Amino acid sequence: HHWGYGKHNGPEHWHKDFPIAKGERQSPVDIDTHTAKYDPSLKPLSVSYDQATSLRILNNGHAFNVEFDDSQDKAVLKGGPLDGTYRLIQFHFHWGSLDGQGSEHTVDKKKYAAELHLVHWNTKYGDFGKAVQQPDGLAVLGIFLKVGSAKPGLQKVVDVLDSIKTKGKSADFTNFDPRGLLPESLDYWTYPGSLTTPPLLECVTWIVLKEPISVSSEQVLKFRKLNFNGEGEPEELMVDNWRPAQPLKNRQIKASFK
Ligand SMILES: COc1ccc(C[C@@]2(O)NC(=S)NC2=O)c(OC)c1
Ligand code: NA
Ligand code: NA
Ligand SMILES: [Zn+2]
Repeated sequence: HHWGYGKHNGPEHWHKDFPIAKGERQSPVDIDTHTAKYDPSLKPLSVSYDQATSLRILNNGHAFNVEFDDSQDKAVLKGGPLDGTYRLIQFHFHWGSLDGQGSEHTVDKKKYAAELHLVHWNTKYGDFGKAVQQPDGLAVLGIFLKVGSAKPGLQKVVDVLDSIKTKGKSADFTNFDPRGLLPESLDYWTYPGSLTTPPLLECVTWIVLKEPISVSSEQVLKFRKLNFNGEGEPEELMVDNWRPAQPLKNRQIKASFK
């Protein structure tokens, strides 16, 4: 598989190798704020990241992943729409070539400059590979980024990017606190969906925060200096690594807030 984001291998082509691309619960989606309904059944959301143990940062040719130690319940997501306990495994971003695009989810068709995905897996399935085979295997916390003031807690990430410019490069990335990437409010929208890249598995409960975080133009500029290519290959800047909104089909988006 040679999928990517270009004219020749991008989202419009993915269905040929991954027919689920045209499935019934694909992500991302547009969040129509007028039609999303408040749900009183949602329990309070619990983001418990005090004991998170970051390990490494990896350019995988599609994004960069900050990976965590998930060999025990160190950083977990619970509550909201979720039954049981979901362990943080990694986070990554999707972003644009320009400040007016880059997010995967949209809000009333508005695109943000970037979107953060904090990936968690349901511990009842024992390991991540088993969890992605289940309809309730993953919970992804999605956070929008807008350009304005710098986000202090993002700067350690920005500053290591020079060391992982190209596909396959990694760097030690210990002692990073993901709490510094969250907005003040945990108000959210939730719906059942999918991974947003191949293999496009329909295994995700999406929890998308309403409040964006602000990052500086200089911060997002540094994301845009990354490369899709490997070392020694022609330079292809890592920009516009987002999938557009997909059909909602037979789903409702629930709001946690009145
Ligand atoms: C086989 O397991 C995979 C494969 C790819 C992704 C990445 C991604 O498709 N999904 C989200 S979230 N954004 C993405 O880019 C993944 O994420 C948990 C899990
Ligand atoms: Na809730
Ligand atoms: Na399903
Ligand atoms: Zn993602």
